[PDB]
Amino acid sequence: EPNKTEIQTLFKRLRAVPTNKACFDCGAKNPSWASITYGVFLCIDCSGVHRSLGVHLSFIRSTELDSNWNWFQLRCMQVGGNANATAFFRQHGCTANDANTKYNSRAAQMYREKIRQLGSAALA
Ligand SMILES: [Zn+2]
Repeated sequence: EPNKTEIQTLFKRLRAVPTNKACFDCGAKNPSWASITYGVFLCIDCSGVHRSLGVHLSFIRSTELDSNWNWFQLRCMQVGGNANATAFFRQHGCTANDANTKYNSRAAQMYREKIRQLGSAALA
């Protein structure tokens, strides 16, 4: 299972990507929360909004405070990222800002499948 240095080293790389420096939902700076489901970075407020969606629509974990990351979850973050998600969503007909509408979209459904596949494929 990944250790602290492995987790921290990886998120330093990922959060250094400029497109990962703005919350996926609201654009707020320096998002430190993740929805593993979509491989996206969220600000603390939006992390709370995602909690109301429920774990089957969005699985939330801190990239800073929480060290319960497994390799699959880390790889979802790596194969994902905010740029990839933003492109996929618009390209599959979803530019809704409202979280309930956005995460029940056909695009969100297709994307969580894509993330699982790519994340799985990313494992050694
Ligand atoms: Zn936000």
